[PDB]
Amino acid sequence: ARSTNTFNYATYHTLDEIYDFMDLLVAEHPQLVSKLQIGRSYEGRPIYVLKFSTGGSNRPAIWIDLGIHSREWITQATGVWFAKKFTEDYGQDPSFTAILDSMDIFLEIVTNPDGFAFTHSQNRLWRKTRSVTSSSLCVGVDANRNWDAGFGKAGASSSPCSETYHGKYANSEVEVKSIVDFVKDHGNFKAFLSIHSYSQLLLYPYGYTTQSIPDKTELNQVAKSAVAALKSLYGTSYKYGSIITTIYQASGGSIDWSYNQGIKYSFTFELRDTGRYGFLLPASQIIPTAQETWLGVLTIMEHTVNN
Repeated sequence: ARSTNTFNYATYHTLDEIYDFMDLLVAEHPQLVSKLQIGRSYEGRPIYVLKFSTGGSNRPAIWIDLGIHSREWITQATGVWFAKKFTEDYGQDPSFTAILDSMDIFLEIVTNPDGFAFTHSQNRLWRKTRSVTSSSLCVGVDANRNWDAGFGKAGASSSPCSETYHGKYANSEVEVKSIVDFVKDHGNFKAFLSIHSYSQLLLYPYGYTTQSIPDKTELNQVAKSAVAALKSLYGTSYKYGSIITTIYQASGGSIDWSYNQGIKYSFTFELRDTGRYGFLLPASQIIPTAQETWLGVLTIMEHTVNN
């Protein structure tokens, strides 16, 4: 509340609390972190990214997004913990220090603010954005099906009332298009990570086509290693593989888009648990979840800095 050291990380927060947290963090570490507004949501809420940097101009960067699906509260909660962690570990953790000294990290805690607000205000289990239209009384698009990657292919719904509705056209949702333009304009992203929940999976592309990516052996080995690191803390077991072989066909996904943009290290994490609580994971699981995912992510960043 008054300081990031006083913020309660072991609990779930509303949108305004998370946005206040960002300003506080910026205030305390003006030299490391900045807040950028890359757009406004459908209902007009600002869309913010925190930039963590030790300088340089256009350094190679790491993108991380959380909360694209609003009801996955463990993701926004993990995001706020990561933001604090970066500031704590810079200069104490040799590894993470080496990463920040040469690369920038861009963190989008609440990718879908309108749906997050709605999860607190009206329906805890809403997952889509809140865009509306004409030929339907139904609202919203599944933002992870709106990217320009096999857009409209099998693995998405064409019905507006579906929970997996892909939208009118690729990039129709402003929350997605804001990310697209920002990443394209930067052009120096080397890693793209999207965090969702639940199922305990670490996936790589693709989900829209059975075709194998050419970087399959390396991605798989990085995935393996990351999973091994994650499990190391609490023994949480993840499986890993390409989206389509692992889950099922799904089109218009984030990481398929990023990888096709030339961003090699593109992975999606599906956090705890495996179904016992599902979207409604207990607040007592926030910290342990965050701590173990951090080891997973750090592992991918380390490989990135190195390759």
